[PDB]
Amino acid sequence: LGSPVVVRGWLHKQKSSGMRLWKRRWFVLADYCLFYYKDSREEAVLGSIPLPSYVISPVAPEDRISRKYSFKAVHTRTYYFSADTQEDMNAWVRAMNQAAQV
Repeated sequence: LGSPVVVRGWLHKQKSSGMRLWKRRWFVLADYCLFYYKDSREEAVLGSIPLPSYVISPVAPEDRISRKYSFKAVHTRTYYFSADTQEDMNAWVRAMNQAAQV
C-alpha cells in the first residue's frame, strides 16, 4: 500500500445518490489517504479518499442520519460513515483528523 497502516476496519459508507443507502466496505488509512476494499482480505482497492482539507466529526441532527455511531468528512463533497461501536467511531474520527493534517 506504499505506507504503514494507521488503522483498518469495517465502516458503512452512505451513497451520495437520492435514496442514500449504506454499503459496508473495509477501510485502511495509510499516510493521508483512506482506501477501501470489498472485505478484510484487502485484495483490490475499490477507491481512495485523500483526507487533506477534510475535517471529520460526529453527525449533527440536521444530517438526518438514523444509524448509530455515524460521522462525516466535509471539504474545506461530503462522506458519511457509520462504525459498529462508539469506541471504533471515536478512533476513526481522531485517526482521520490526524491524517488530514499531512
